[PDB]
Amino acid sequence: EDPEKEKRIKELELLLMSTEELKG
Amino acid sequence: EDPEKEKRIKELELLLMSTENELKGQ
Amino acid sequence: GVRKGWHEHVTQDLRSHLVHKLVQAIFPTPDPAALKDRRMENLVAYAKKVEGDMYESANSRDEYYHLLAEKIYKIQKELEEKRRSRL
Amino acid sequence: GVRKGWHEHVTQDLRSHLVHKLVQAIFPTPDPAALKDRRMENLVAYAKKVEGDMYESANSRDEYYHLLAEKIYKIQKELEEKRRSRL
Amino acid sequence: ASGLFRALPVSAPEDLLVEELVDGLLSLEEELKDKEEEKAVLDGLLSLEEESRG
Repeated sequence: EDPEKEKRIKELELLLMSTEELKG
Repeated sequence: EDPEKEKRIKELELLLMSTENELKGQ
Repeated sequence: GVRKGWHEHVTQDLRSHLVHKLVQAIFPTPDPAALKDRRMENLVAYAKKVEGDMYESANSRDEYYHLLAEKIYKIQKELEEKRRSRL
Repeated sequence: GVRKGWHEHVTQDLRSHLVHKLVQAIFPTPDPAALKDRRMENLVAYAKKVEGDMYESANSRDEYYHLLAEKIYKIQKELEEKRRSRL
Repeated sequence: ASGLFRALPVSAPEDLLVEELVDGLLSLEEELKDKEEEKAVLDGLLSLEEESRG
């Protein structure tokens, strides 16, 4: 329904994965 | 063994029976 | 006991209001997002089955109220026992 | 998918920083006297429960991030729908 | 055979109905509690924005 739901979810996935900034 | 069994059944019977009068209503 | 023709003194509006009592006594809830839910519609449908069954099994109006009250009790008791044993 | 013992490679420090990300993503704000408010502390508490639930529901680290991202998305949409219905 | 009067197995179907009823109501109950927590949290955030309108 929401046309950008897939886009926003993938943006959120990257946001969370980038936390692994603790030792980069 | 749920000593309040008789009590709860009677409370529910009163609950249901009180519907007859409240259908007088307005 | 047996009171012949006790059905002739049971209006549809009474039976319908009794069903409403069964539902509220088993699952009282203020949340309006419950009345639309399918788990609540299954309760109203079960309440109408019980009321229908007790309307035909009972043989007087006093048996009617008694059996309905005992079916509500048994279901409330089941909800309360699974609610306490829930993981 | 299923990665046995993936919890053994997710430290408590990562989960806590992830909790902070959920908060930041739902209610971005440069602490304008906000982290101290009750309404913001209730968000942090809800974010921990969301992270806690997805930490046990997921079965790999990729599922973990996936479910969290979908849960954040659904919370953002809900916040955004309530914000509109008030205009 | 005296199996002409074998009583009907009406007890299992009735128990199944009650089981699914009770499971649904407990399911509903937990879902309602969670959706009310969410509403309170989001209502609290909206009232946090409204304050910062200046």
